[PDB]
Amino acid sequence: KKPQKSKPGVFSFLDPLAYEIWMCIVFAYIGVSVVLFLVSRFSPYSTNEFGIFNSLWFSLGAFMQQGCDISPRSLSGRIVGG
Amino acid sequence: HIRPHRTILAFVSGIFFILSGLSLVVGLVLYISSINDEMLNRTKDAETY
Amino acid sequence: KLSEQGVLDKLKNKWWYDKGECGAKDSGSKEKTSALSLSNVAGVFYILVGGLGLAMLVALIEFCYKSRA
Repeated sequence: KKPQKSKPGVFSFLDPLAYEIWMCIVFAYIGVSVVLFLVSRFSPYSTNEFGIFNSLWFSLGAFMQQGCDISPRSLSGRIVGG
Repeated sequence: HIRPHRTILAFVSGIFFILSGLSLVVGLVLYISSINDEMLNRTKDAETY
Repeated sequence: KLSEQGVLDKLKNKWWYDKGECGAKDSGSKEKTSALSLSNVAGVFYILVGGLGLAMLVALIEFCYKSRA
C-alpha cells in the first residue's frame, strides 16, 4: 500500500507528558501560591510585598525559568521558593 | 460570623481550609498513581484491548 | 548415522521452533514509545508537599521566638 500523510493534531506538542501530569502541574501551581501568601503575610508580617497577585506572579516566573522582580526575604518564604 | 469580636476565629478557619486541599491533592496523586501501574504489569496481547 | 548427518538437529529445529507460536523476531519486531506517567515523577510531588508542611512549622516557631523577644 502507498504511504499516505497523516495530519498531526494541533495539540500534539502536549504528547510527551500524559494529561494526568498536566492537571497536577496546575494543582501544584495553585497550592504553592496560596501557601506562599499565607506564610509571608502573618499577623506581625518588615514592609512585606507578597500579596496574592505577587505570589501568583512569582510562581509563574519560577516555572518558566524567566526570572523574577522580587525574591522572598523571610526564611519560611525561602523554603517554599526553593 | 455570629460574634464579630475575638477576631482569631477567621484566621484559624483559613488554616483548616488550606490543609484540607493539600490533603486532597496527595489523595488524588496516590490514587492516580495506584491506578496507572496496575495497567502496566499486565501482559500485552494482540487480540485484547 | 543420523546424528552425524545433522538429521536429528534438523528435526529438533522443525518441531520446537518452526511450530512455535512466538518467534525470536516476533517479539523483537514490536517496539513502541510511551508517554511519561505520573508514577515515574510521583516522588517530586511528595517532596513538594513535604516541603510545604515544613515551611508552616518554621513559621510557628519563629513567631514564638518573636513573642518571647
